[PDB]
Amino acid sequence: PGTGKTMLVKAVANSTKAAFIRVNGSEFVHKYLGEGPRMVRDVFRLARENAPSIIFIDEVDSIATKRFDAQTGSDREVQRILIELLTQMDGFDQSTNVKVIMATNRA
Amino acid sequence: PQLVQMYIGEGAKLVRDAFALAKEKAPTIIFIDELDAIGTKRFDSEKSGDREVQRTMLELLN
Amino acid sequence: GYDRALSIFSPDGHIFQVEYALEAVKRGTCAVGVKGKNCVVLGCERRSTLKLQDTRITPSKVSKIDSHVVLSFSGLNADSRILIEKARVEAQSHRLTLEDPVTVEYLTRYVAGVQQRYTQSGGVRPFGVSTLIAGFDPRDDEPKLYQTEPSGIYSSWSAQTIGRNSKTVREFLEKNYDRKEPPATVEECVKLTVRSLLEVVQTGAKNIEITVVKPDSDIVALSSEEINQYVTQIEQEKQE
Amino acid sequence: LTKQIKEIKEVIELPVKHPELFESLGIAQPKGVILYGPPGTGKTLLARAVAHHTDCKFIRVSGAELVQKYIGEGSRMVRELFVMAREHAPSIIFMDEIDSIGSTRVEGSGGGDSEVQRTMLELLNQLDGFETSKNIKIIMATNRLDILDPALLRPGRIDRKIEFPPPSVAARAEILRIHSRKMNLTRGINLRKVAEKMNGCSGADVKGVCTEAGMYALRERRIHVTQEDFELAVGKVMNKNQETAISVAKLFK
Amino acid sequence: DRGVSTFSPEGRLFQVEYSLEAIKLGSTAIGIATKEGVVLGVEKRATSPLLESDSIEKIVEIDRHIGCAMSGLTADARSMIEHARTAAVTHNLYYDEDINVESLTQSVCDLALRFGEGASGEERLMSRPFGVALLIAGHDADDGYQLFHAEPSGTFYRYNAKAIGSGSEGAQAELLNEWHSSLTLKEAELLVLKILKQVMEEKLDENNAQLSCITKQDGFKIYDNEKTAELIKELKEKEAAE
Amino acid sequence: GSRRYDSRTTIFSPEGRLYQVEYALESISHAGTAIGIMASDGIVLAAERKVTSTLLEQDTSTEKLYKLNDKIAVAVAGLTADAEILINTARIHAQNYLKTYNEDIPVEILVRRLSDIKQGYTQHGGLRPFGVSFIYAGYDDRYGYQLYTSNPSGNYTGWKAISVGANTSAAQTLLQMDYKDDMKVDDAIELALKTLSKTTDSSALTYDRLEFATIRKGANDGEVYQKIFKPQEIKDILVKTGIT
Amino acid sequence: AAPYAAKLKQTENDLKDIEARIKEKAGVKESDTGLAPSHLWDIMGDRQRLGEEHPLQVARCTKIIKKYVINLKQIAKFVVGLGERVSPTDIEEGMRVGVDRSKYNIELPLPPRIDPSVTMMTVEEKPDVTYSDVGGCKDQIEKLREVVELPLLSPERFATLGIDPPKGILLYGPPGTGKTLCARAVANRTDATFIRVIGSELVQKYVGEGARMVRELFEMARTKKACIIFFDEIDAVGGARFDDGAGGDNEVQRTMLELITQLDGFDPRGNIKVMFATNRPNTLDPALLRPGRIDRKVEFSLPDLEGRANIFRIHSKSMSVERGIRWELISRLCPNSTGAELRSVCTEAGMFAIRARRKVATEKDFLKAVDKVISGYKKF
Amino acid sequence: TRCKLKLLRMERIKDHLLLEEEFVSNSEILKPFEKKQEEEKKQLEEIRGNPLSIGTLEEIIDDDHAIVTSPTMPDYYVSILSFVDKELLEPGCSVLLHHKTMSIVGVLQDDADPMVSVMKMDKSPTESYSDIGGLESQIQEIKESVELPLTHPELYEEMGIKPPKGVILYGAPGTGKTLLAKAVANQTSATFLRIVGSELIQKYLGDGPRLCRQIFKVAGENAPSIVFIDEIDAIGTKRYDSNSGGEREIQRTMLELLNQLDGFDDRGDVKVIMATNKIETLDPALIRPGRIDRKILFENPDLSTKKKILGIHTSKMNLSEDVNLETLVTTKDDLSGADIQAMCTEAGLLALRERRMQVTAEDFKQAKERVMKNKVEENLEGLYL
Ligand SMILES: Nc1ncnc2c1ncn2[C@@H]1O[C@H](COP(=O)(O)OP(=O)(O)OP(=O)(O)O)[C@@H](O)[C@H]1O
Ligand SMILES: Nc1ncnc2c1ncn2[C@@H]1O[C@H](COP(=O)(O)OP(=O)(O)OP(=O)(O)O)[C@@H](O)[C@H]1O
Ligand SMILES: Nc1ncnc2c1ncn2[C@@H]1O[C@H](COP(=O)(O)OP(=O)(O)OP(=O)(O)O)[C@@H](O)[C@H]1O
Ligand SMILES: Nc1ncnc2c1ncn2[C@@H]1O[C@H](COP(=O)(O)OP(=O)(O)O)[C@@H](O)[C@H]1O
Ligand SMILES: [Mg+2]
Ligand SMILES: [Mg+2]
Ligand SMILES: [Mg+2]
Ligand SMILES: [Mg+2]
Repeated sequence: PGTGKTMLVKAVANSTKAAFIRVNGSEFVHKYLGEGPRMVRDVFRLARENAPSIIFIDEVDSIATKRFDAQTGSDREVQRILIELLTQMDGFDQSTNVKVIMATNRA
Repeated sequence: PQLVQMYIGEGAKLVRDAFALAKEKAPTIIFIDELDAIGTKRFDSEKSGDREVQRTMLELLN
Repeated sequence: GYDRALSIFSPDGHIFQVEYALEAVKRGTCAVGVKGKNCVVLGCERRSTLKLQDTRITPSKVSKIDSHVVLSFSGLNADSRILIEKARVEAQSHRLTLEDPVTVEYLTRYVAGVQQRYTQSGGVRPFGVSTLIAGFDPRDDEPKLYQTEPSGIYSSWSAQTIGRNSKTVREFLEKNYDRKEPPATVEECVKLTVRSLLEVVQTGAKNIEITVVKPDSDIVALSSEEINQYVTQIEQEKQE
Repeated sequence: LTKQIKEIKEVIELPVKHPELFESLGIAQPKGVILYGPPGTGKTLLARAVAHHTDCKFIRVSGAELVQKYIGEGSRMVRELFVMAREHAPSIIFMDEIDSIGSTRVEGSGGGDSEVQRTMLELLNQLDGFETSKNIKIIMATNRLDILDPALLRPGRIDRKIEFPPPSVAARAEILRIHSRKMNLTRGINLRKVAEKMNGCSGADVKGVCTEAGMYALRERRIHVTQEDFELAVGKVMNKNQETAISVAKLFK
Repeated sequence: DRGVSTFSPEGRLFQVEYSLEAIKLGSTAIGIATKEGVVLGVEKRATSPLLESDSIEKIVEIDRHIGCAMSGLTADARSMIEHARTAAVTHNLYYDEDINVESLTQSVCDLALRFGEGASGEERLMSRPFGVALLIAGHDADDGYQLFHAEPSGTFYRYNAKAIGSGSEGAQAELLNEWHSSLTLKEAELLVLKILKQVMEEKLDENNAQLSCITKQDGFKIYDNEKTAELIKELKEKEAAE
Repeated sequence: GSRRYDSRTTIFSPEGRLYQVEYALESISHAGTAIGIMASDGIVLAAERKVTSTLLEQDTSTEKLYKLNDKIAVAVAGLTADAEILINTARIHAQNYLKTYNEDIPVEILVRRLSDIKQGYTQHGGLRPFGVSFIYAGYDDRYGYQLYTSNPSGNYTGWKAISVGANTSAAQTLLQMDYKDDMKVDDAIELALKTLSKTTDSSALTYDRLEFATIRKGANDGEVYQKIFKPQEIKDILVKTGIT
Repeated sequence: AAPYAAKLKQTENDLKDIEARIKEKAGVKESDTGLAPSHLWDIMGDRQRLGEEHPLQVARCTKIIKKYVINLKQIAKFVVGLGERVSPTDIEEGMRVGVDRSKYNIELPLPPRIDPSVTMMTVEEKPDVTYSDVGGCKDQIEKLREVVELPLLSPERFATLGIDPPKGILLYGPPGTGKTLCARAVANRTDATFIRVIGSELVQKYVGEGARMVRELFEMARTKKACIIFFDEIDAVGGARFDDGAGGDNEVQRTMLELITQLDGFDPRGNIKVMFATNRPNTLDPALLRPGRIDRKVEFSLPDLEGRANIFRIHSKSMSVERGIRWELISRLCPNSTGAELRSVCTEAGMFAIRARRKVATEKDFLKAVDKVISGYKKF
Repeated sequence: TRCKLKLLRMERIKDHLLLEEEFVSNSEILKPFEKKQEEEKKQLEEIRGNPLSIGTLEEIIDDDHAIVTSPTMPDYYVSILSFVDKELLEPGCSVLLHHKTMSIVGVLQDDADPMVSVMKMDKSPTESYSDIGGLESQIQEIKESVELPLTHPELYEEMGIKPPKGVILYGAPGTGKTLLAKAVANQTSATFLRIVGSELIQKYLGDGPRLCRQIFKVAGENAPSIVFIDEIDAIGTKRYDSNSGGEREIQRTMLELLNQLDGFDDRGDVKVIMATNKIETLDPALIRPGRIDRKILFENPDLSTKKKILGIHTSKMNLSEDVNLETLVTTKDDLSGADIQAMCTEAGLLALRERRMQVTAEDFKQAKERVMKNKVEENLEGLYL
């Protein structure tokens, strides 16, 4: 951060003249201990309605992890968000919405 | 929390009366006991009627 | 639990490491001893199903401790290498100091003493090998059969089996052998040990190894063709 | 790969269309099927493709059971998932749970995912009918066999397993060929060269080559590709795949 | 831990409690002392007919005038037996005097009355906590025939009759009143068999039980399996009349 | 089961199969492939290198191959760090024996003693097992050319041919399939190069990725001559076998 | 082959039609309860149905202001009055009232609260068990006699010593110790009433509804004389707090709290004994365990060898056994464990004998049953 | 085969005969409307305007009034008028009340809930006894606890021993545990209740404990019975975690069932089949013998067992008589009975790829390679060291 990733997308937001959906990783991680899987589905649907749309997810460094802990109940929703995102992306090809854009510290 | 009888609808209101009664007919020492059920230092602190008992606690002292 | 301690005596009275030793004996090869009036027959599995194995330099499971003292074993091959070495040294020690050739019975005790010692000394595992030590006493021509256990004790049986599928072998040993009378002839005795081993090997010339030890330093391992001859004769009976 | 197509055809199409033929000529009926092999092979695609032609109702069923709120929690209404699928024969329940998640719980036996899943698996034979005819195949998809949820690992009812390799150069030639035909054909017909020279690693890899070669014609403001472009496009796509994947290692061995 | 550095909240030591269980599960052993010899009987707990029963022994000649039966843990018992033999032989070399039974019980118990790894003005050779008791029987000139119950726990207790192991609660209850000092050596043998008969589920024969005595005259004398067998026959006979 | 206990060698797993030993397998297999083929007219040792950087000088490192003495050479796969103690002891032990009887060490001896230290660290001492596998290539006149492998556990088994470290299974399926029973020494080199090219990422099997040695009884007047081939003689023979 | 395929195909259709034909069978015939002479009742019933005095909407006085201020259960307040003539002294805070649908006047005062009726279903009266056939010779059995019987039978001695009468006992032991069994035995012998409360059953919650039930039940007890109130399984709900959790919960703190305060400080009691059944004291909130709630705690001690021969004998009497069978020998081989383990051993010994085709169980059978149970417990 | 044909002939003449009889028999002209019926009918229509809003009878006061709670938050002090006896009504009964004025017009309910119907699954067990290829010895442990008191009460009565309460099935899946469960069920012909334990895991307030009570009521009503609490461990030892609202529910449900399994005493007339994978490495929640009595561990199939299972399967196959059966089972190590089932299914699938309608002599020796290799990978046993 300081490489102005978000800044780039602020530029494109004006010029597109068309939807811009700016969301954060916070929204996705639990809000009822169950809200998280639902919340993945709604951003993709909402994009279709007001297409063209730019899907921008600011944080995903903490949603995407190689390993997980299923012993914490709250974590299970983190795991489920990651797996549904992979699935939806394959069904999201050949749409007017741009395929998911995300910003990270690291690849 | 003991004077909360059944629902926290009809009882949150009961408590606002109890506060009113207790201040009136001074001098008095009101002994309020265990505070643990309405303490709720947590973030999942109820915004229900449990807030109302608790707030009227701050009012008494102020 | 108490598997992390040896010093800790345990109110269960049973230290888990000791239990775990037994799991280890089971896994190993089946090794059997059956004794006549004039012989110990030791029938044992040696696996040889391994592809690209030069069989010549692969160690036979039976190892000469002494000139007339032999050992077969069930349980982990690595752990077993320590018993064989201590026991060999002590063999020659015996002669060096008593002059007397190896008393087998001393030797049974010496070996068990090591599996015992290590149960008391923390930071030393109990071995998960059970063995058969068999031999013939100084100035004697009566066969001698012993088993040791990882519980750090020893016992003598008229015939005994250890290792994988020992349950199966034990029924045979009850019905075809007797403490009261061992098969008087060497020949009888060898043929039954082949039939026992067949129950778990299920047909193999080199998978079955027979070493007969006689008195007075007579060690000879049966010829593959002769072993093959026991099998065919037995196999004719099976369909009758 | 078509290796794959014959192997999957036998398993799903014949018992769904006519259980009566399958049963008699063979013995028993096939159960669930587990697709394993790397990401980016296009396993999902296969599952969609069979359902298209058979006319199985591809119901994508999210691993989550909390995304279902409609008639209550989908954990508690396990039984409704069964009853309704049976009516809705022919059907493919694509129960996406990759099982990369829950690294701890593979070797464990705790966790909410383990609880719900094991009852679900038992329910199919207690209610009956999916036993009688496996017109509803429960397609699981995962990267490996060794990462499975502990309920599915042990015997139970999973039996059929189909292994997908990452493409060979032959298979790569096929995938590359057909996308190029739809798009703009590789001129000098050196799409065969490109596949012979090197292997990618996925069919996902191959669609990336397709996009880039075409983007190179766009920069010139041309609308047709040539061999020169594929030769640039391949080196860029494929090399990038290697530099992102190697960085994790320090200098061990 | 729960070692011996940990003092139990109880006022005990955890290892000491743990030692008792091993004696409880141990082999059933009976001793009844007279002033004409002490007779000890054990169950050799024969389990299979391929087991050689004779070979196995849980009554062992420790010294000329002393023998011991063992109850507790089979492992610990090796070490314990070697200690005892040595302790006796050292004194005989050193002063060339027959020792008391009392003197022997103490010395065996000398290694016993310390537990831990820590030592502070002493040596260590231990590495645990041992849990094995013995019946230590013998004869000394001074006080005649003596029977001791050597414990791996508190100070040794002298006994006139004692039974330990798994058959203990019954066996001991019988003993309090059946014991007397007026018994002959012949009366006393049959009385040991009697208790043994009751507390052993399987029927009594000479292939699973062995009798032995310490009388000064014949030293530690292991009964012939013929000598044992007849008295079993005698036992059944008097019970028929009775 | 759940609570995996393995702090010490002495402390048992419930399973009874010490996890520290299990982890040792993983490690061996981490390292690349090494392969010993014993032939009737020599032994051939051929392996793909661990290292892969061109900056790092692959050429001067024969990480896999060290000679312990004039007749005995060992190929090494596993933990480099741990390994370094054992290679060194083995040389001194060999020279200790030659001191005593003024004869070359028998192959069988030299393995059994080293295996026994490996056991020593589980038998007593918290000290980790030194998880390393060597393939020993040796000659003695007791049995001729002898090949051994050693398990981290501390046991050995002879072999007609064996593979260690990574992709043991694949190299093993190929060797047994085309195995020529007698085995000529020329043949073994050809056969080895074929197996490595299929398991090695470079399918052109560059020389700079190759370590090679041949120990030959086919050396004049019937004697045992160890020859470490340098990267420049590997390259010349690469063009002889035609993979490049 | 083929002509016999079509025999299967026919069979299936038939079986399905028979099952639907059941509905047709049931028919349309309607008949309702009230036989013999309660359909002649219905003829009276008809004119009174058209008649009006039923229903009465039920509400509850929340204050008497010399008219009355009533509060209905839908939550809505009215000032009302007396109907035919309803004395002032009858209507009290908490007293239910019958009022008319819409003319809103008191007819009958109705007994306070409908909540006792709900909870009186759970309540069970003076259970009976004979103390002699109570297994073991347990020390615990004796301390129960001190708590319960002796203050009821002879309150005089307690006054004289100038000790407080014991009234609280906390029962805890592994499952199968006989906590329920001994409490029922001393209920019978002392000849005192009994109130069954099960705390595991409390689920009626509105933030403190569980607290209403508990105050009423304990109060029911005070009214009663020579009684026992046995709250069963207070391991959870009025047992452990669920505050510890991330989101947490405190409907259980309401229930818990109420009970503590009824016990703690002045409050009359009509010789109320307090029995608490927890499987483990650990689960029990420490607040309750530490004193000034329950007076006494006894850790159940597993039956002695004499007590274990004693339970076995109880079972052996029920059984048909061999003559000269050694009860004591069987018992000694057996672990020091609950009366439960011993119940099971007699159960399996019975069965192996039946299988073996015997009507009298041998000594040998119980050697087998023992070997079975040891292994079970161990392996887990 | 043939035995089955003999039965078809009888079953198809029974149905036909019944169906025809039924018209007349039910009525179609019989039309009872004589004085006793007519009475009931006339009255019932008059009194009952509909809809009828049900209540629960909380208490009786003897003066033919009752106090009931209706579904409305106001309760109603009602008259008892007409029909149902005063005696017959006991508190806790659910009741029909008339909508114009609330009066007790009868009962026909008995606290009927849809939950009981769902649970109720007496329906045709798919298993008969010994269709299964399992071993006589395993099934004749379940049978000993469950069957044997119902078939022969003489021996149990005479001994004086109590009839056993419960068994626990645990294995090892692919030992056909639920097959075993429905083998037992067929023989007894008992009301066979089934409930799955995950329906008792919910965030919903207090619902778990309510469900637990229902189960004991249901079994007792429909006694003699077998209650299959399938995946008992779902409630118990098995988890759904407590950072998901589980810090409330799971505790309350576990305790509740536990408390009712002991009860004031073991019922001793409700048999249970408790399923769980194994409680060896899991915590035990099935609280000691005498309430679960004999506990049944199914062996992993040995060589002789799988012979019997194998014989079923080979019957349909043609060209497996030349194939030596004995050698296929031996060569494979001892493994699940499921793996022999898997093999048969794969075998047919594989014949089709060769293009042979049913298995070739060769196909069967080949079949073994694909199934053994797949299964050993799936489940890896400790390697001998
Ligand atoms: N063979 C193919 N032909 C066409 N496109 C392909 C092919 N394979 C993969 N792709 C492309 O790659 C995208 C992503 O691959 P997909 O998610 O279907 O992979 P998968 O191997 O089933 O993985 P996961 O591990 O996520 O379950 C597809 O949506 C498609 O556009
Ligand atoms: N004792 C047994 N009783 C019944 N079938 C058995 C037995 N042992 C082995 N099996 C074999 O295992 C096959 C499959 O059992 P199935 O997998 O349905 O059983 P389960 O143990 O109830 O498990 P799950 O529900 O987890 O699949 C049976 O059809 C049969 O071939
Ligand atoms: N004193 C005893 N004599 C004989 N059997 C006994 C004795 N005590 C309990 N049991 C047996 O133990 C079992 C359960 O007894 P009880 O119902 O009193 O248990 P508890 O300790 O109160 O358990 P829970 O934890 O389930 O509330 C029964 O099988 C009973 O016969
Ligand atoms: N093109 C640029 N000109 C000026 N400053 C820049 C430029 N790009 C990035 N920055 C700096 O980078 C910082 C971060 O920008 P921002 O869009 O908030 O994103 P992030 O921290 O997520 O990359 C700002 O302080 C901004 O000044
Ligand atoms: Mg940012
Ligand atoms: Mg996919
Ligand atoms: Mg109880
Ligand atoms: Mg099942």
